[PDB]
Amino acid sequence: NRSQQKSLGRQMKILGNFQLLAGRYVDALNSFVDAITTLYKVRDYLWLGSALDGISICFLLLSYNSISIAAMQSPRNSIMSLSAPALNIDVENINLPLLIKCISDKVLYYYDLSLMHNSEYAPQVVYCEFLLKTLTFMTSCYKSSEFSKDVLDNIVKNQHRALSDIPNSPMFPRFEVYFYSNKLFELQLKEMQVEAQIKIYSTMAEVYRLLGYKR
Amino acid sequence: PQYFAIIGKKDNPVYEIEFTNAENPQGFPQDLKELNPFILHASLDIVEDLQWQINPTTDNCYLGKVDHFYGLAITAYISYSGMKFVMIHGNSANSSVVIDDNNMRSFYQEVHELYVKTLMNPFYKITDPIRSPAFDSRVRTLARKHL
Amino acid sequence: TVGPKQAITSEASTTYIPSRIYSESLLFKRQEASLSAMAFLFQEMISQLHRTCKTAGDFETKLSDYGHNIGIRLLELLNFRASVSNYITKMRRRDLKILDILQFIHGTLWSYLFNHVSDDLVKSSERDNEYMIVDNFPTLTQFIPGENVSCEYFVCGIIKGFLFNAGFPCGVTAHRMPQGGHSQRTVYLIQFDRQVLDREGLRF
Repeated sequence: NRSQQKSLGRQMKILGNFQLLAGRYVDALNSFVDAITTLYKVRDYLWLGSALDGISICFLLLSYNSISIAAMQSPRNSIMSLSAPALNIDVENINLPLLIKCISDKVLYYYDLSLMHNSEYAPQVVYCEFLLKTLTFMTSCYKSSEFSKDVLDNIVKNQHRALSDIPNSPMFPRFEVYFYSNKLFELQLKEMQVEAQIKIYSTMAEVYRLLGYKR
Repeated sequence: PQYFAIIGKKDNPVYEIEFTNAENPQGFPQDLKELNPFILHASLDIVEDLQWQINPTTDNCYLGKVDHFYGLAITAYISYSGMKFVMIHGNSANSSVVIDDNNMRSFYQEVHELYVKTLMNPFYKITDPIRSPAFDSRVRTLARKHL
Repeated sequence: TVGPKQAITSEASTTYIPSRIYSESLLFKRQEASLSAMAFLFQEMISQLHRTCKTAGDFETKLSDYGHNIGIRLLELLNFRASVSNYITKMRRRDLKILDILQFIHGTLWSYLFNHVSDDLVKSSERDNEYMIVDNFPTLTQFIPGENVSCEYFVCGIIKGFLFNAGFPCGVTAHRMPQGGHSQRTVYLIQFDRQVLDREGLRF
């Protein structure tokens, strides 16, 4: 059927997005080698990552389910990783705004808050597709739930968003709403690997110490 | 069942009581020994945050349920001298507290009256525990009549 | 034996009613006493502290601690009776600026301690965090020669005890500025600290 070939193309698009985002690593400083399955130029692999992200977002929107919002997160990841260096990706931002307004509702026009709105929308796809088949891969074939990466989603959200609050006069993000978004964080959470729990409670300790919420 | 406390300014309790419905003769299963002092000290942070602000998330002496955390509704009250009247709400299921603000606000008002009656003693200085059985008798009759 | 520092008790709601022992009306009946009796107790206070203290400074701090132990009582009683019991009441503002607790003092505290309202209340032009509370005639200490000011600290020992327990820590001193026909006028000045000011520096 067209569903199987479309799902295989979506899986290859997500693999292309992850590989091409991983291709533009370590800033390509003097990377003039043979470059097998890579470009290894000044900004080529970031642009190819943006094109693969646009194609993956188009394929995931056409296939309208946990793999859908991974490319929506990866578009903001590509925008931020290119914005660590110089970046002017307004065309990819307009494509992401068009796809996100077609599927979701954006309703935002602020600098560096569109990524947070995209991540908050991107949690809702996994939240909707939770009531489905529990196992879909083979690396988690004997797992328990998709909660094991659902916690990594909002912790990488909190890590990328809590550093934006650095001053206290023009606070772009107000303490109360991210404290109450850490309020509904505390799910079931009992049985999990101990390294995961010591790292995730260390991140909650880090954000509370940086917030001043000492107790 | 509900855990009730009155906490000083230097983070110390002057009163603490736990009262339950008589159907559950033992109350708060396993939360009572460990969880309930710690989440109260956690809520002291956000009550300390909302004490100085003007427009809340009128009249600043009462305030609503301040957080919701493992299905427990935690309700606060701030006196004039800075004492904090944090009292939590437990159940096996979720609990509604805002419907009891016709009644629980009055409960905080006359236990504030009882605390003013305690404070007017010149022998009783602050940072002292309220070691009076008469106070217990009034607060459990108020717990009975404002259930 | 109800509340120790050791545990918490668990007793069921909707049980039996326990015994009735002690109760009292919180609202004031209107009671009056002569000025001479309170003046006699006031000079006995100053006489005992003159007896058992060496120098002026710790005498002043002991008198300020005497005033402090009325002020930390008096705050909740006056705010609860200005928000008035078993009668259905509605709580007050619980004010949190600096410029309205001084208004609360000059309105209600001085008209509660005395028959008359406090006279004037102005800021300081030369510096912020300095606030002037002034009367024209001190009815605590009108019976001592005017060249001593330390016996005037008791009432400002109230004011620091009214302020530090209300959430604004500060420090007070008192001087006598002989202005006009009033020979004794008794300025009390209130020195705050920086750590409150930047707090209301944070609140726009």
